[PDB]
Amino acid sequence: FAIPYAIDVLTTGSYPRLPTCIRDKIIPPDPITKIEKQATLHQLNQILRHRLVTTPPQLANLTVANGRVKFRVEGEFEATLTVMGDDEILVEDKETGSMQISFIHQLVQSRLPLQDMYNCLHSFCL
Amino acid sequence: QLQKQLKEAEQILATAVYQAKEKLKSIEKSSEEIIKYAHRISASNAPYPTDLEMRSGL
Amino acid sequence: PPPMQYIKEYTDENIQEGLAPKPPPPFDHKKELRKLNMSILINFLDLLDIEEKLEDLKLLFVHVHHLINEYRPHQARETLRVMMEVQKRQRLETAERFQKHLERVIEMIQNCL
Amino acid sequence: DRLTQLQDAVNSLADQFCNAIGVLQQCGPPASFNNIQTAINKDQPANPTEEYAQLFAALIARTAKDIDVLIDSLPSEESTAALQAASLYKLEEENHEAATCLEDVVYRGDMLLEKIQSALADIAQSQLKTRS
Amino acid sequence: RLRFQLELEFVQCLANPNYLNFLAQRGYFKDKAFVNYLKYLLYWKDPEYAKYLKYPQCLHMLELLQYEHFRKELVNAQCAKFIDEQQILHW
Repeated sequence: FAIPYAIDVLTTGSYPRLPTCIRDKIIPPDPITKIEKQATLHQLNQILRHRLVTTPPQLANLTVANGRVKFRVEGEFEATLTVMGDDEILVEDKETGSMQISFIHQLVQSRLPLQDMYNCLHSFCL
Repeated sequence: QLQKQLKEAEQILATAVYQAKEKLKSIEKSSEEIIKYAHRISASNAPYPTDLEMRSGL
Repeated sequence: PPPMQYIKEYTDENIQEGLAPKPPPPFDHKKELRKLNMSILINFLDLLDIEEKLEDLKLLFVHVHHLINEYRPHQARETLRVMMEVQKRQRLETAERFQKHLERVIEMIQNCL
Repeated sequence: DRLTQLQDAVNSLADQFCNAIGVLQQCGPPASFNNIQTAINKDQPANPTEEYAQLFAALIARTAKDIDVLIDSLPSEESTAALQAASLYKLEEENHEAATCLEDVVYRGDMLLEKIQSALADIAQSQLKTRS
Repeated sequence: RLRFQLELEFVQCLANPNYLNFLAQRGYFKDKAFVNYLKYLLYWKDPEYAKYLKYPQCLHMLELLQYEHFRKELVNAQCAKFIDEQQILHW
């Protein structure tokens, strides 16, 4: 018997299609929600605290902003040395005043160990 | 260890089973109706190359 | 093959004003089996002794399909007794797994570990 | 469950039926009643004809045992769904009872999720007093 | 009554990817009435109306082409053949 199909009409669905998991995703994309983004941010941020607890005198002060951690170190060149890391593997977004900063931005990701960047970033500014 | 087992405790429980409730129970109830529904279009499986269409489109 | 001619009945314009009305809708087996298969074999022993017979194989074997499919639902219906009983097992397994932890947590509550 | 394999066995024997008539026809024991080996006709000794014929007969017995054993192994010997429906309703109600216990189990873990977490908050307050 | 009989057949036809692919080429899907004709065809997924349906691929393709993205990729012949082979391999 074709029992699963008889169930499908009851649920207004179909059995044969769910087994293939590649085609069903090729056609449609997925949208996101702002509230879901905040909820995902908060739950992720809880893991950020747990990892950072295990883990830099100046960096001791940090700000967990909307969708990003944030660290600030005073610097020069019309900008402070600022890094925002979100995931150990972290993903870093750095704010400054441009191509050289991108080179520095690339280097930090390449190094990405936490104290090493703390020292490498400190050394360059000095 | 207390914090380790709380995350484990939450994952153990199947949360939001209301979806499975209204889905599985609805399928069950009637179990005597689904059997009768499937007894009359049985052998439903083998393409329909336009042989049945032309009898209808005409 | 043109798709369909009635474009003016379910057009968006009507659906905005209101969806159009929905269309009106348009034991014994074993005893039989235990004797026909034997009789089917008789024809094989008769066809050699004697065309019609080769056409008579299906003519006599057709009795099988008129009867096997009568109880075949019961195999599905009996199969129905097998997964819907597992539905309790699905929920019981979660309860049993939590039961091991309900006592462990209480033991954890009372003990240092 | 088991009847699914019965149909496969039934169809398997059906395929073997046409194979039997495809072997014992152009072949056969070369009898000497008409000394056919002397002239135009072909040759096929009785050794392969007997073995192929005997095997075909054996396959009938193999399926016959499978045919009889499988029909005797059909659970729930009934011809009415009313008896099944009453029995199929009984443990569906039990599943509802199991679902009722699931609600408690879901709540108990949530209660344990807060019963233990309460101390974590309580002790956290203790960790926030001396350092403050 | 006659259009309802045709509607039942169309759903059966709606189970064949090649048929929809031909419809896509002629641009029938550009009409908003067709998209509105489709949502009306959702009624056939219920048990009562589906009792006269013998085949399950109609239900999906109806649901699959509800997405505007699918309609735009069915014009290309490649995706039509990919889906057609999917059904054959599945059987």
